[PDB]
Amino acid sequence: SVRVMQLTLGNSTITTQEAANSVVAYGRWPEYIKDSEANPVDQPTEPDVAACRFYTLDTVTWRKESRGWWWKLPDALKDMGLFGQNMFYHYLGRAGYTVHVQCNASKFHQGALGVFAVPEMCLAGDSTTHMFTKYENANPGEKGGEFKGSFTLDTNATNPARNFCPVDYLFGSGVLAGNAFVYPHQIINLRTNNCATLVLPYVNSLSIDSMTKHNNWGIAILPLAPLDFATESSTEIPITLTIAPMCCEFNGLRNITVPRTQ
Amino acid sequence: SVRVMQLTLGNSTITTQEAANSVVAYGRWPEYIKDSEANPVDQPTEPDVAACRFYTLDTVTWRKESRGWWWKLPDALKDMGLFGQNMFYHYLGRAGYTVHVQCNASKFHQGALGVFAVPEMCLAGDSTTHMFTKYENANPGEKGGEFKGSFTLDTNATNPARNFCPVDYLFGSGVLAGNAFVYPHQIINLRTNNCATLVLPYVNSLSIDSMTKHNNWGIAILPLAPLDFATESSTEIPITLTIAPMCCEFNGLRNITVPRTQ
Amino acid sequence: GAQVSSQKVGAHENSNRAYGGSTINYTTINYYRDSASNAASKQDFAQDPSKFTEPIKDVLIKTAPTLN
Amino acid sequence: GAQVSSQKVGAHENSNRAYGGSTINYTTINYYRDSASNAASKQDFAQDPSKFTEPIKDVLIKTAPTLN
Amino acid sequence: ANNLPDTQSSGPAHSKETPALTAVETGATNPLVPSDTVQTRHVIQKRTRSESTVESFFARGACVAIIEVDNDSKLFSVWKITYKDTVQLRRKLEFFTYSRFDMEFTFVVTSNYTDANNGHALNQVYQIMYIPPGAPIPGKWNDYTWQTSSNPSVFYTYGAPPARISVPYVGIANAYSHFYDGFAKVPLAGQASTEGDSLYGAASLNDFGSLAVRVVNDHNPTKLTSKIRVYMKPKHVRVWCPRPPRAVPYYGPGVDYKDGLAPLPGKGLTTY
Amino acid sequence: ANNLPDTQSSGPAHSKETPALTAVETGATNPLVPSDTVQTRHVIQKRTRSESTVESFFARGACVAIIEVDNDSKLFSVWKITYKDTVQLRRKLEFFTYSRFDMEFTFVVTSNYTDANNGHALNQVYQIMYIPPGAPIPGKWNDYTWQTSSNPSVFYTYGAPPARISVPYVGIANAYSHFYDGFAKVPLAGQASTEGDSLYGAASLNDFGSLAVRVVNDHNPTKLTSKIRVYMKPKHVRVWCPRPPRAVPYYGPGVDYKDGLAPLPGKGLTTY
Ligand SMILES: COc1ccc(OCc2ccc(COc3c(Cl)cccc3Cl)cc2)c(Cl)c1
Ligand SMILES: COc1ccc(OCc2ccc(COc3c(Cl)cccc3Cl)cc2)c(Cl)c1
Repeated sequence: SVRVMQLTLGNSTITTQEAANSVVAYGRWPEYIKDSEANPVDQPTEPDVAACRFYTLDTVTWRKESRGWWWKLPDALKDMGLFGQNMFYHYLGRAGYTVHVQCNASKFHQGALGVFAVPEMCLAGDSTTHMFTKYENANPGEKGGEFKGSFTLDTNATNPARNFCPVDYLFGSGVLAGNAFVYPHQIINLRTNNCATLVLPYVNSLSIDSMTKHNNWGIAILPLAPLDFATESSTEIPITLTIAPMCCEFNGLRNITVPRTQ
Repeated sequence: SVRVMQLTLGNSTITTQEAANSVVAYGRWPEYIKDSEANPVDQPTEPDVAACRFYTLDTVTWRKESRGWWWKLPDALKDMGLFGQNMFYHYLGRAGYTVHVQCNASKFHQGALGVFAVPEMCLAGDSTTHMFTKYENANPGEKGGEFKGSFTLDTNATNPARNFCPVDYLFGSGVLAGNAFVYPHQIINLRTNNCATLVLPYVNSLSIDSMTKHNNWGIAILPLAPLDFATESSTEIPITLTIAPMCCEFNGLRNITVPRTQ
Repeated sequence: GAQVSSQKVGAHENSNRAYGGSTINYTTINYYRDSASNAASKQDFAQDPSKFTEPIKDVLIKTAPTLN
Repeated sequence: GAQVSSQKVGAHENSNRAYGGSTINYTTINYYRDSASNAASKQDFAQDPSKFTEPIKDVLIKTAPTLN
Repeated sequence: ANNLPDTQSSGPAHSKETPALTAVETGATNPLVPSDTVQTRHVIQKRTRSESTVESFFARGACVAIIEVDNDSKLFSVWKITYKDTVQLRRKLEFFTYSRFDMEFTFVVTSNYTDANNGHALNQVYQIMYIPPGAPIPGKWNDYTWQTSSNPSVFYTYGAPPARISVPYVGIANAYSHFYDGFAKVPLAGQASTEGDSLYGAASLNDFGSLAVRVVNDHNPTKLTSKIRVYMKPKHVRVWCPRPPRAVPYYGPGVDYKDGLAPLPGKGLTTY
Repeated sequence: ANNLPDTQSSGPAHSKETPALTAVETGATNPLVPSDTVQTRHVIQKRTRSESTVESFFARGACVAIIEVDNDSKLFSVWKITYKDTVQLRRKLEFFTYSRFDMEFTFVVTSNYTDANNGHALNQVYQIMYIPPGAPIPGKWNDYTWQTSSNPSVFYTYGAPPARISVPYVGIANAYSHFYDGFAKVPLAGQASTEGDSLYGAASLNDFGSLAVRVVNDHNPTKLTSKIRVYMKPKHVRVWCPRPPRAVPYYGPGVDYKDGLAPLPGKGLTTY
């Protein structure tokens, strides 16, 4: 039925008994580069089962006060097994994804989470200096980031944070959040479903790019209807994020990249 | 399924996700007068969409102590939009109906309502004078009336009430209520359904009659199993009644009728 | 090398020329070798919004229950 | 996409060209896609004034009595 | 750019099909039409979406720059090519993530005497030279760079109809990116913080080069100023991935915001 | 736009057919021709009604507005689009109740020095921007609204032949109404008199929007004034329901009158 599914990729399987169908972004399933759209001339590496499998990133907790969370792809998976290895050993890389967000509660809980997949999800910074966010802050990895309820300008001139300041109702980029529904999405309304499943093809203005310099997709999760339970002002339910890269192919092998951190 | 439905008449639509099928009284769907059964010779008016649509009468509240409610048709709809206008402008009128009773609660509530559609639903009065109920009292309109737990004789000779005294277990007419199941009906048992839907054809010993002098159908709602909740001696759930006239045709147009009131 | 297309006549004159003939056609000829120099033809097509309106994996009917 | 119509010659020159040939025709070609950009053809038709002059239900003959 | 479907007449219903009920959690929009929830009549639809096609939406010349030159270094000016110096065209382009089109540039040139009662000059001729990223940039209004042996130049005579030229799709990618979630450099472990640092959301330091404008006539002591307003129109348009439009004021070339963060007015929940 | 019928010869009569007698009470006009009441000869008719066709009657550019701008807020002006600012075209259009046509607008631009012996300015360029009802109206002769990324603009260089553009049938109804016997609002029972009140015979508060005109050049202290005379010609014309023409002077946008109520002169009943 629309509600029961099983996803198998490599050596990993995911089962769900409360789905609300699955979304295939823009109606496009991920695919490899065709010869007619090929650019780099060298033989690509395609790890296949070693990289195209389900990786579970860290679990976040939803509370009445949560504003939202965000992650960047392939960034969030840079340290994930052999996918991360191939990402850093190659100059160029390409991949699609199957994003599976998990969140179960009970029949006496309420709340709705909007799960959006955004191509080129550029976020707003914290200073008066334009495009000032530094690489280390823009790429948090598997832990991702969070949305805020208001904009707060960083004034420390001696030691600028050079970080993002994504305000939730402004979708972290100066647009109204209610219009974010034009992007592939699903809603995890506690009275209806457990999860949200989105299949994302590779989207870019090029056939292949640098995975370290460029993040193709952004995953934004916003509480559309806040978490509430029985009468417990105190309520916490975890949100686990499991993502699997698809049709990975890398070009331009050399020595490994070791990016600067923190 | 037997449980999900959508009814569309004119510019009004009703949806339900917890139905228990629908009853078509005597297996007859409402229809217009055929030439072989026609009586008045003048061209009829058939308002169609302007009169044949869903009209929501006033909501009543069910409590542990409720004895029951009743309405008369076309009486309850006499002030409803263009249906009421056509009713009063014409000497003769005919119509069928789609009665949709609404009552939702929760999985921890109990109670069962018997919804009966009675042709020629004559009710008992309050005095020793036979057939003494006056026109104004017999025709309450959209607010309808209520059943009582016992018979109480009106003794004020100076100012007789000239009203009905419908005792519930006597079905308001001197017959046992348990036998009222011989009339088209449905039961709204809180653990099973939200509503009751009955399609009533025009029933009478004539093809067309005076809608102001005569009420063709009566709607009786009796609590078969009283309302009860968790441990709240205090419980109230509303019962909304939505009715739509069908196949309306009127004959004998003249000046408008303005009946005496109160 | 002339391209002859027909116009979508809005307001019609009290003429038969307003309803037929070359009088409701327009002529075009490209003078430049580079396609960039060309004007816009404006005979543009449409498409199905489904990729945005219903990017669902398992296709569903509006009459039928969405959650099944 | 050229439209070739003939002119209604008023004053005639002492030529045979004033009475025949392409010399009494004029040529037209639309350059714009929108019909609004077009000039007026001016080959406009007429109609019966009856809707104004005789909007009578029961048609009457002038020779015959109007009031009958 | 076509027709809309006709409305078919629809009568009453009493069925198990309920198109009015749905579940938006799936991520889909309910494709209902009037006849699904009310009784409709047959209407022969004659309206079309001819003017809302991606092409017609952009088929307008929008101002992207106002270059100024004072013919008394101001004897010449340089404008770094961009669509972000103005807000109107920028906001329309940003309804999409990627685009691919040709461009038509029209130049409206105006000039005037600064002094109401002083100076005089003969008719001016302007040279608008395109300097592709890499070509030498003029240091003086009359140095060797203005020979344009390879750079495309446009010589405009004051008073003539606005100059106009077409440019093909010149991107180095398969489409123009309106948004680039990345950097041009990756800072490597071990290098000084000064190292490997670049702007967020920036690609090339010099994407499309710039325009160098000057008056070719010998300057007279007279005080004169000229302004070249650049209008650009995307033609032969294709766009990908729609995005919600900009709701708050722009704050630079990025998606940064600062000032008008409260765009919506107050309105009663139960007030019509 | 065609031929007239020939006159057929007609001889004497002595019959029971009397076309001369009629009864105008019916609401009809007696369709007599000369041969009905007199003896006629055969005349081959060569006259035609080519110039009185609805199209030829309106095929002339009529002045509908004179917009003025003083290049020393007058640096720019706004004209609410209408055909009622002038009387000549208005009176011709009002021979009919409804109309449907395309429009051709020609702009004649003139300018001059206010001072006979002072000031000087270089050739002016004008921008005529159409602001459709809803679009932002310019507050300054140089604010962001003049970027016209979507509004249609016309840039005219002084001295060039008059500018000219065509506009399609833009009505929201199936025809333009020259007369509207109604209101835009219905006052409801119970509401304050201030409520539900609107002008008699008025439809939208902003029917067709307006034109914003300005000189693009930087203004010099010199005193200059320019005037843009707008000429409009209905082309591809269709008209419905004839009406008697305006006999007394116009008094506003409505059918209101006040002054020249006695249009006819005196003449003796028996004076030729
Ligand atoms: C996504 O939106 C875009 C993408 C690219 C753009 O600019 C690309 C660009 C590249 C070269 C030239 C050079 O064009 C010119 C030449 Cl050859 C000669 C003279 C004058 C000009 Cl003006 C002009 C624009 C703009 Cl403005 C918007
Ligand atoms: C019944 O008689 C009528 C009906 C409508 C009329 O005006 C309708 C109308 C609507 C838009 C425009 C806008 O036209 C323009 C444009 Cl796009 C660009 C530049 C200049 C102009 Cl000018 C002009 C006129 C007039 Cl004048 C008479």
